[PDB]
Amino acid sequence: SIDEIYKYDKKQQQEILAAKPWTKDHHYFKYCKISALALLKMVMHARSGGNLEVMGLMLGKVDGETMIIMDSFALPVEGTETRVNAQAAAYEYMAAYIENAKQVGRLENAIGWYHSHPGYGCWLSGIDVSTQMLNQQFQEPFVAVVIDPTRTISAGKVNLGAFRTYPKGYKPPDEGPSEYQTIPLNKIEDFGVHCKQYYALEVSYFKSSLDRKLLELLWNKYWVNTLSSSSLLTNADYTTGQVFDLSEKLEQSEAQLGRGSEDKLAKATRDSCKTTIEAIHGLMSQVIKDKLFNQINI
Amino acid sequence: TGQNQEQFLLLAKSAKGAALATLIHQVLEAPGVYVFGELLDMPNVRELAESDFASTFRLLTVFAYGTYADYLAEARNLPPLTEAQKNKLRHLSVVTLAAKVKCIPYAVLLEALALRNVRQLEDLVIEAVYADVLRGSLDQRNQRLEVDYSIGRDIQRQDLSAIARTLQEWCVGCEVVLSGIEEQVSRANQHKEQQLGLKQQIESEVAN
Amino acid sequence: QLQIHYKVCYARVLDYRRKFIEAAQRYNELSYKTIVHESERLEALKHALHCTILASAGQQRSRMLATLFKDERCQQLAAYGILEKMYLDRIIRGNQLQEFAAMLMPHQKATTADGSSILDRAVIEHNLLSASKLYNNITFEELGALLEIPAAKAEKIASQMITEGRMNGFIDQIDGIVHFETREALPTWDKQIQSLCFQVNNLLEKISQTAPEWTAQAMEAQMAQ
Amino acid sequence: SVMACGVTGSVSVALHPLVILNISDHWIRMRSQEGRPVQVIGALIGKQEGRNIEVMNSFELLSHTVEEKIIIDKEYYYTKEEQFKQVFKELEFLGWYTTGGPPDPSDIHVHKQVCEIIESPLFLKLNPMTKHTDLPVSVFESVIDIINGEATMLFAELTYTLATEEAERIGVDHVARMTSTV
Ligand SMILES: [Zn+2]
Repeated sequence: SIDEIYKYDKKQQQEILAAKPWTKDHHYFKYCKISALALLKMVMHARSGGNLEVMGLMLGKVDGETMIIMDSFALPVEGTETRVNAQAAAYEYMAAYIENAKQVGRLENAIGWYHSHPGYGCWLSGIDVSTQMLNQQFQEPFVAVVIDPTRTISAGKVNLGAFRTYPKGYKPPDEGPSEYQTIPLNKIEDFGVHCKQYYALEVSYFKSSLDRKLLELLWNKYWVNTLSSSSLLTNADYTTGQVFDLSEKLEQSEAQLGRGSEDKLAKATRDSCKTTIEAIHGLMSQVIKDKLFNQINI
Repeated sequence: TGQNQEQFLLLAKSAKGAALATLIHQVLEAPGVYVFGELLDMPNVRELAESDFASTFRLLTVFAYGTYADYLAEARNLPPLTEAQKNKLRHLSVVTLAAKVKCIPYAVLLEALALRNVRQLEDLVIEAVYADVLRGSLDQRNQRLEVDYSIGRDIQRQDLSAIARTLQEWCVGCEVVLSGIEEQVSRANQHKEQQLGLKQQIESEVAN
Repeated sequence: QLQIHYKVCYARVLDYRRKFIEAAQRYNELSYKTIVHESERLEALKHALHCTILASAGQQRSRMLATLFKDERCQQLAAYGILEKMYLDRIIRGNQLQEFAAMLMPHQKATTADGSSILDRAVIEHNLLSASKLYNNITFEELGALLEIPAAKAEKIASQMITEGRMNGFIDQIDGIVHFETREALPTWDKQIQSLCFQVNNLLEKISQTAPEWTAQAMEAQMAQ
Repeated sequence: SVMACGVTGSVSVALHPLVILNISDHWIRMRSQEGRPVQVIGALIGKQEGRNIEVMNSFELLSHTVEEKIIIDKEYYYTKEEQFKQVFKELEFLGWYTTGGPPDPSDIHVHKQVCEIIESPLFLKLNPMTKHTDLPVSVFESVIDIINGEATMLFAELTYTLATEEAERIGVDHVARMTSTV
């Protein structure tokens, strides 16, 4: 049953919140299921912030080791990424929003917070870790979602991560693959300092039976938009910003070879590869358009 | 056109020789009516061909297939037209030019529409865009008309095949692009796996 | 009836006070009153339309132009031409303005400085902006000729509108040409591709609507391949 | 079939697919709660650039039924407006949506209530029980006409296009797909 997940069982949620199985295991929550609606709304909000960080709250529920995000909404706050618990400034607004949402049949409560990292990847900074640690101390069960709208566009793939922090003093176990992301030099220090203080959840998405139907019928006309994307100039300034960074990274990797951190050149090579590969994919779409609409004649 | 099609077809099925001959002068001197395909294919108007009102049928043939220069070449035979009808036929000639090429120089337009100064031509192109016949923009400095969209006028039962001749030329085009991707994607895997395999050989020599 | 006679008088007072958008709204509301005779409802609508045309350019005026353009009864008015043309951003000719100006009361022909009326200047500015949608660039001589004003005035007003941020463009004084915001290059190519594929979708929908039999018959052939 | 059925109006509506998903989710959630299909109602927000309207987001509206007529809670709307203006400062109320077949007298009654809030609101209707192969979304404007001396409101349908936002396209595509760099 595709729509079974949309059923809200209040007593079952109260029972889970009274049981608190997450207190028995700091790796209890392993999966993050996000509705297509919440994904779209968070990505749309994230893009609307442009190069500035925005944030919001996520409404949802828990089911075993899985955290479920049903909806989201933006918070009118300043200092996302600079202020610890910046969300706190919107407390009043959050209370009213939810109250008004309950009046129209939104039954799910706060399950987490989302914020954007435009052009610098999905991870938790020091400020983010303090914020999420506060949230897990006083508002548990809570999850932190991070989205990079800029990299979503440049890579043609959704750039989203879901994270949970470890309590102060607690050490993670042996296994940590850590899927690699290019982090700019102005953020890499803080990234490295806090990268072992949290873990990443396995993210998956879902939609309803009606969403399924409507998206197939939308596609019957929305295909036109895929052959008219123009991705190379929409967010050009990003690739030029990344090249700048890449240049300074290469300066540091040259300084490493000078006389005498673990092989900076290989990292820089993977960064230059990623940026170039994205650029060539852009050109691939442009050439495809040229082959389909220009090389036809009378 | 759309409303005028039904509105004048209703009158076309209930009209005779002279009334149809004057109705031709009424449909050509009416704003919005730039296609005469349904009206020219009527048996009632077919009777007028090779009859007492033959020049009017020839005039309808010029308005549905020919250009303003074709009218000027046969103006002695064709019935006289007012400024509104001459304009309309000029609009349709610009549509034929726009059907040929996207960027039309002013010289070709001035010669084809038989105009003397630039503003007359510019005002006619404005009248075209305002009557939803053409879409585009005018470039003064390079003396060129940039056409964004032009409507369909000629029906052409015999030359219909040409449309398909281009449609197939597009289809084949797609069929190349599609296959191209299918191949390139395959290659992108063909490399990857190979490289992985090669790496797994290098990594097997670490034990020795 | 007496209450309606006041409402009419109140609208007329606003009209005479040059509170044209407010007058237009009051006149427009009067035109909806079924207790008023049809002929007088249309007189009210005509007054609303004239006041809206004469009103100061902006959001309230543009919203009223939209309201009036959606009202089918406006097609019974001599000024419908003018309404339609500005609502649709068309160039208004001197001749068409001559007739409209003759439709107005003396008080409605108010003049700001050297004899020039608010309407005269509004129409020039409307026409400049409308011309900016037809051309990528144009000479002042030609622009003046199209707008029925001297070339120096076309340059001066274009220059003012550009400086004031009401039109996007730039002026070349040596070559005597104004350049309008082109928005061409690759984004135009993408938009033309959209137009072509939208034309494709409209054509398929019309094939399925007019003849669904062959549409299904040829639809099965795609699955057969 | 009481509606306008004549001349076109603004004819420039760009719809974002987020709005379609909002309305689908609203209908699915109310249907899940009641165990039967429920007519849902809400607000459409976005931008208006001249005659171009861009429908970018939406939110659920509160209503009650007095006898058999649907009444929109206006206090709720103004409260919600005070709340969305804090995070979508550049966006404006453009109209309303509901679910069902072709427009009916109830839609006109509600549309008049929305007309008390904004001057020329759009009306969007989504049919979640469609039998047909085309996207079951329609958009309408209201026209005020005189038929046999009675000044009455009617709907005129507008054509619409889908939005061209790159991030939204990728998101929608990713959702629709739901599974080497090249
Ligand atoms: Zn952050």
